[PDB]
Amino acid sequence: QISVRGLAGVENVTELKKNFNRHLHFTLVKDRNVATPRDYYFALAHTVRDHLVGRWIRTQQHYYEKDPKRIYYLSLEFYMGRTLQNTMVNLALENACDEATYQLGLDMEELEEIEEDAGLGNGGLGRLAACFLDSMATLGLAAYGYGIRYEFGIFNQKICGGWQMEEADDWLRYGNPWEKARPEFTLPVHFYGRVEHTSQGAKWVDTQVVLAMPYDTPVPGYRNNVVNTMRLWSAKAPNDFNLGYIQAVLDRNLAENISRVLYPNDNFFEGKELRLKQEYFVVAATLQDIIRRFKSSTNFDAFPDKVAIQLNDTHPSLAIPELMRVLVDLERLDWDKAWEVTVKTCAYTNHTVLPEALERWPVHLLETLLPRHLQIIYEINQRFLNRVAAAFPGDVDRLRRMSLVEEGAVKRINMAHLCIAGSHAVNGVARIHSEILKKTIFKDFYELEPHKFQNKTNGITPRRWLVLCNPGLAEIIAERIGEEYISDLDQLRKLLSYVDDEAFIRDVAKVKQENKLKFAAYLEREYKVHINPNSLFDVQVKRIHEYKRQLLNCLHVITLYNRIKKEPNKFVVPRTVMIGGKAAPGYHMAKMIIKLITAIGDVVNHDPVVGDRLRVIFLENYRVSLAEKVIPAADLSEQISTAGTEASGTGNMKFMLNGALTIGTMDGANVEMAEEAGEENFFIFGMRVEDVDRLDQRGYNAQEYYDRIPELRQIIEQLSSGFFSPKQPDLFKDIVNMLMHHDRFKVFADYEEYVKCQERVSALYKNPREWTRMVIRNIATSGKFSSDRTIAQYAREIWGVEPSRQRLPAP
Amino acid sequence: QISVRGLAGVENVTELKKNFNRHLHFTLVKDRNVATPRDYYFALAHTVRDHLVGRWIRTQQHYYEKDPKRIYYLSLEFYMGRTLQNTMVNLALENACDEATYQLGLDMEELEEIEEDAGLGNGGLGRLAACFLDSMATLGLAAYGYGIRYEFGIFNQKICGGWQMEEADDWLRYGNPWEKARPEFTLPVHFYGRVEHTSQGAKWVDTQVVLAMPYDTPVPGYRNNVVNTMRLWSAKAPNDFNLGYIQAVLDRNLAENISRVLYPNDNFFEGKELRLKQEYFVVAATLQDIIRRFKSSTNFDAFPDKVAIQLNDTHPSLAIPELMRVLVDLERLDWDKAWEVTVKTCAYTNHTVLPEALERWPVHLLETLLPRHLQIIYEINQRFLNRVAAAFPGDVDRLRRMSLVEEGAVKRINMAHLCIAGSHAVNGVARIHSEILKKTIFKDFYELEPHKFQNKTNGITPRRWLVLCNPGLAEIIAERIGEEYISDLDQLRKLLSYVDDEAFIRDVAKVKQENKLKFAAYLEREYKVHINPNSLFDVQVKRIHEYKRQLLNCLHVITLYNRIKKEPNKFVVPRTVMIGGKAAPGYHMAKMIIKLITAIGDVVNHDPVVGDRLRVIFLENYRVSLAEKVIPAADLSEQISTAGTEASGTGNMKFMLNGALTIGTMDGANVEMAEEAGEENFFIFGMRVEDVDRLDQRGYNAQEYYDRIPELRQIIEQLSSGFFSPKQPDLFKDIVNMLMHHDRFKVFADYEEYVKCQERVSALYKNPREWTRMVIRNIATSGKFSSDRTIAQYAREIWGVEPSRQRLPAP
Ligand SMILES: OC[C@H]1O[C@@H](NC(=S)N/N=C/c2cccc(Cl)c2)[C@H](O)[C@@H](O)[C@@H]1O
Ligand SMILES: OC[C@H]1O[C@@H](NC(=S)N/N=C/c2cccc(Cl)c2)[C@H](O)[C@@H](O)[C@@H]1O
Ligand SMILES: OC[C@H]1O[C@@H](NC(=S)N/N=C/c2cccc(Cl)c2)[C@H](O)[C@@H](O)[C@@H]1O
Ligand SMILES: OC[C@H]1O[C@@H](NC(=S)N/N=C/c2cccc(Cl)c2)[C@H](O)[C@@H](O)[C@@H]1O
Repeated sequence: QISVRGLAGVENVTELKKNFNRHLHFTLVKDRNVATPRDYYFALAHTVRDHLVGRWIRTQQHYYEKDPKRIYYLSLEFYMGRTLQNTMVNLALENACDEATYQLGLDMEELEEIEEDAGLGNGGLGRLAACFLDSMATLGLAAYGYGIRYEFGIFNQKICGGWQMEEADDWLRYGNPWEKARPEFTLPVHFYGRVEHTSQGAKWVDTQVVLAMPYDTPVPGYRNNVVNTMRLWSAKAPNDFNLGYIQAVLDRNLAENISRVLYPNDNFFEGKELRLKQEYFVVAATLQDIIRRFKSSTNFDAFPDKVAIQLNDTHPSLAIPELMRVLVDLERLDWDKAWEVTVKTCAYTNHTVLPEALERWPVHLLETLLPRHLQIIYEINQRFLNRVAAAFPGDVDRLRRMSLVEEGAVKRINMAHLCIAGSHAVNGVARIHSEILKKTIFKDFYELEPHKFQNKTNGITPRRWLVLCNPGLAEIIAERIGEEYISDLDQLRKLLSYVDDEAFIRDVAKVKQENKLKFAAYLEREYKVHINPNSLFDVQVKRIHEYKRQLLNCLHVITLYNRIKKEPNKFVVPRTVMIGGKAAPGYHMAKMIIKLITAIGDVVNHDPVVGDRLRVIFLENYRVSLAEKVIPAADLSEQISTAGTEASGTGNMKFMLNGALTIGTMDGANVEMAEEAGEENFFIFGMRVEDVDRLDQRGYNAQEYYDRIPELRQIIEQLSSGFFSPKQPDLFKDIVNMLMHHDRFKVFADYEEYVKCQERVSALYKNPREWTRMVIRNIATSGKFSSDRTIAQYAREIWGVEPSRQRLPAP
Repeated sequence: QISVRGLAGVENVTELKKNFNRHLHFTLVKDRNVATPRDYYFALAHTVRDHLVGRWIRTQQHYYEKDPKRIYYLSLEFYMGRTLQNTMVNLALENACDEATYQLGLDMEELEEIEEDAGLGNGGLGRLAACFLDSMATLGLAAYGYGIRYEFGIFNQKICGGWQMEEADDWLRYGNPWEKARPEFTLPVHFYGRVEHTSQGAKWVDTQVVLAMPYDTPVPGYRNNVVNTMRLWSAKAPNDFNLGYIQAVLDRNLAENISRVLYPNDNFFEGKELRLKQEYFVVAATLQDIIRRFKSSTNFDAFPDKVAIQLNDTHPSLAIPELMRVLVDLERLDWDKAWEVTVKTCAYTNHTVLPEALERWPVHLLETLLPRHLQIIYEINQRFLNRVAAAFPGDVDRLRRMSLVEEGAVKRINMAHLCIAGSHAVNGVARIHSEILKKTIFKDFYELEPHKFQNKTNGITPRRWLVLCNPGLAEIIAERIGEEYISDLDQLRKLLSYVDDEAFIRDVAKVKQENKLKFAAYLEREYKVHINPNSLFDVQVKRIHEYKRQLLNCLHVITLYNRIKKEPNKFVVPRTVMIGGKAAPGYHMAKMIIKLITAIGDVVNHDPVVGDRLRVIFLENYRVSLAEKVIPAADLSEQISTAGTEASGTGNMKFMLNGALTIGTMDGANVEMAEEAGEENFFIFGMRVEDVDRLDQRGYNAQEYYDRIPELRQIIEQLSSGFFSPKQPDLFKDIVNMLMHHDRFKVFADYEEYVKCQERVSALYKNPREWTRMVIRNIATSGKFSSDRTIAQYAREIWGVEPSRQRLPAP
């Protein structure tokens, strides 16, 4: 049907049909009379997966023969979403499968909807790991993702009476066709025990053993025949475990709980023993696998030439003392050589500056669980602080600030400090974020070792986030500039030549309208909600957090409602305001914010005077597959975090690529997006980081804003008095109290500028030609935000490897 | 190579080779350079399993179109063993696969050894269910086995310092190719709650819900293209289960524990809540599935014409009140009609007379777990006792004896009484056992309803237990009489014509020698033990129980050792005495018996004066795959239970079919075996049931035997003084004490007769021609003991259906 989806040759279509029927019969044990739509999905999944096998075997064979430097990306989160369409895209099978299924009397898009998301992450950090794997395969790097195979991923969100309810994400229930169990590579992981000192060094003894069983998932590059591996570990009890008899068998669950469930906190640290066990489990199993593969190439001098380990935040920070443990205790290297190898091998990426998100593990936990690692950490700290002392003699406060060991009621280990000491490179994830790291939280470390600090601005893969989710846009672009841009996104700059092209303008606007129509229909069908597709689609989707300021959005929504009620017969640009995102289960304020949003909808959506000029919808169960639907449909992207709080953002980049304009603060990657597009093509408002700092110095007084802004006062009085909760008049008192007395994120301080900026958005939307021309200018300058660019920079500046766009031989 | 293993045609071999290579590549993601022997097993398993698919689909399609009466065999145990060879045998693929793998450079027998036993049973009862499924498929019955898919089957037994250690049987670790998950047929099972009475009857409310997910395993008939289904249920928590957040997800294990592990007690009742939950789980899920299938054919009058439910012991006895519950509470039938339907649908098989093996559930357990079922049971009891009262007016003690409710400290429900009341047929499993049921434990019930009581003597499948495990014997038989005997075992009578045939005599003896050589080699390789293959192979393999009298065997072994030591230079027929079997983990005396056996071996096997004239070996981890190896190798089968205690035995039949002679008491099926073969062709000894009864009446005094038999006195003095445990002189005091003061099974009473009978065995073994002629007379009369005969009798006399030997069309 459309060109970028590849060829549908008669030989291919005939073959796909044959193999689909073979799988339905032999694999699924069904015939067409009893087969359910789920059976059809599986038959198609197996048919497509068959095409990966040869390429996967020969990619891995290739790395063995050429022995390149291998990259190991360690993460506790890989937010993969669905795999079927992505695989078809990367193998150029989409049109062929579409035709083959059509001839079998099936709708492929209907089959695609059956697949469960692999929701093995919370939000931005987990999704970044996924985009990164796609880019590493597309750039021909010998890369492996290593993580945990959670039995339960991020919970499914249900909204009941306007409140979030959590439901277990039992994603493996029907079996996962996109994994291959590798029980032959099962490895032991050790916990507890004690340290014994012998004539020849320390020994870690009397440990409990949990087995780590690997499951491999293929990661196909874009049409280059490369298939890399994501290896995820599952926890298994040994067979002699706890071995009255019945209870011993039932108690195997205690060991196996390690890989049971993903912790649902993003940007918040909870010091629970189970989480610590998860972090060590992935690290211990992975490092053994890395060392085994390296030996199959005695002398660890060449280890850093053949191995790079990337730590995705501090979650796998135990890699540093674990590598030391293996090199010193097991391989018998001297400390200084082991340390040199470790530093040159490891690099660390920081993803946040919020103090409550930093991992600070109580010493007593590490003492019981990982006694040898605590000893190694103490030694690392002593030698590091000896270096600080020599560089800054007499500066005793620097010594306390820089220590890996934090003093207080409970002694804690600062894992970020451990990562900096033990890594040759430390990076932030957007220019402003990386600068903040050097000037504030890690200032002391930057002064000691300035060469370690780098920036690597985040990106997204334009395979999933354009070709897959927005084929209509991909196609109209391809018609003008060809297909090369899909793996060289900078080519989108060529679209600047078409900004005055009447045909292109019409086509861009038409694709958006179609996307909005499709999404308005998705809403009615699956959620029985009725929206006006002619309205401006105003979208804020991301995890619910005070710093992300969904609350500021709420205030604007109520302002618009109040203005309409004040002057009902005045024209306003119609809007559909969509907010979605999950709240961490224990985060009370985030749960209240969801309830507020739905409560506002309850009032606004049923007011006869408003009509269809304003609708407020909460998008339930926001996840990767939902993002793929809503992002192409959006007109306005809300990126409104308080300046200095969103490290990068990546949702922002997705909207830019897909033809929405952005309203945002100068925070995270927004800064670089505005710089790429031109500030005149962006809706910037609000305090800069410097303004926030000024306000903090004299002190933030919310009352001042309340006193000076009558429209703001009205809203607060409506919230307090029970206008949005007539049955429970005091329901939102916690929210009002926080805003008035305890607001870390200065919601009121940006209110006036935000509302004014929103007026300017409405003005532009009244002029479809000019709206669309600004859109073209955004899409045309989105090239920098490809994760291909990001990964090429990691490769050259951190890992010491060259990317390659060259094809591997096919069959 | 050998004829009974089928044809190896060039087309077939070429095709098998192609598909084997396809599976290694696409299914296993391996090539020949990295493939392990386990990979090769799986490639072969998938290749063979592909051949089942068409036959399985069309068998089930056939039953849907013809709508025959369906047979549902409910069991908590299905002791299946390995599946690969059995499938090849039944599909006539053995020689073709042997050739195909040979040409690929592989040894198929080596690949077969990789498969794990499906050890979903304890011993005889579980293995009977397995033989039954094979026979039902071979006889073309529309039969389904229903059970539980235990994550852990019977434990693997390790012997450490002569003591049994238990290890978890993690049989699903590598994945099970012989199952297909059917999550689309998942059903809810209810627990706890309370009963509410409305204007229109009772309602069971406020229940907790566990999901039952079915897994289907094919059961192929012997070369008739029939493939029946064994459906096993797995426990799954609902997604909203317990739904701080982390703990709620981890607590899903509590629901899912229902299908985690097989209870390892055979012939012993333990009233644990988890076991009760297992029993209801299988019953509730199965009955829903049965009813659903029946409705897909309003009026339940025809239910018993279309449905038979066979209860394998009392373990699924809750089927009776569950059927009533559904018919009365959900379908709104009147009580009397529901009861008529229930009785006509259900039949019950009893497998033991030991009082400690009978299920007697405490009322307080049923009250909490299954409140509605307890009410139904009370009502069943009231109406039943009203019938007893009318038949036997004034007989108040009969009323107390026959009640389903037992009085005492704790009120209990007698499940066997429930089964008799609610079934149209009750059978024992050998003639003597069925007679004992009528004369003793169920005498009162037999007097009330004599028509309900039947006998169905047990059998074994001659596919697994001859063709599969003993191809050499199967072949020499086939050479004389053709192949028809494999599904018509009575044809073995034709071998009586060959009892004087010198060629046949030589061939029978040669096959035994080869089997013994192969087993003597298996022992050296896997267990580093050295046995003389010229010795008489004296074998007792079965679960360890006092009633089975492994202890009597021990006494004979020590007698032989003592006699040798007394007259070292006298000739004795050399013996290898092999004992094996698992002890239930909580059965202390059975654990001591294992320790005694190994302790005797420790003395006997290292005494230079004995040489190779006597060896005592404990066979570790006795299970189905081990039985397939040892049984063909045996010369003498030990079946030495106290008369009246072994309901049938089935191991006895296996040895008979495979060319061993039997030393045994007139107990269980031994009686019918001796009757078939002729008592002159059997080594019968010891008390009959009548003699045991006489002894009980005057009282059993072990001291009398000790006082009168000097050889027995010596043995007891050796045990007591520490001759067999020099470091722990008192180790066996518990055993001595039991024998002397508390022996329920009268070990001493049969000692003299046993020893004398063993002398007669040795005498015959000195004459190879006459030994072998008696063997031929045993094999020739083993036909009655085919489970094909057993199932044909169930079919005609209980289920009301005709067996069919006719082929279904192939492809
Ligand atoms: O279908 C359910 C089961 O599938 C199994 N996969 C098998 S047998 N082959 N895969 C082959 C294959 C081939 C190409 C790509 C990939 Cl990604 C896999 C998995 O090991 C198991 O964990 C899972 O439960
Ligand atoms: O770099 C990718 C993205 O990373 C996000 N960080 C996230 S989701 N961290 N989760 C941290 C976390 C997660 C679990 C536990 C703990 Cl203790 C911390 C940033 O907020 C976002 O600006 C950026 O675009
Ligand atoms: O290989 C491991 C997995 O295999 C799956 N089987 C699948 S996908 N097809 N089977 C087809 C089939 C075909 C013929 C006979 C039989 Cl018996 C099965 C099982 O559902 C799953 O529980 C198991 O873990
Ligand atoms: O009919 C087949 C065989 O059945 C055997 N019975 C066995 S293994 N019962 N287990 C009963 C059992 C098992 C678990 C729990 C409880 Cl509470 C009882 C008989 O002992 C044997 O003579 C006969 O040949």
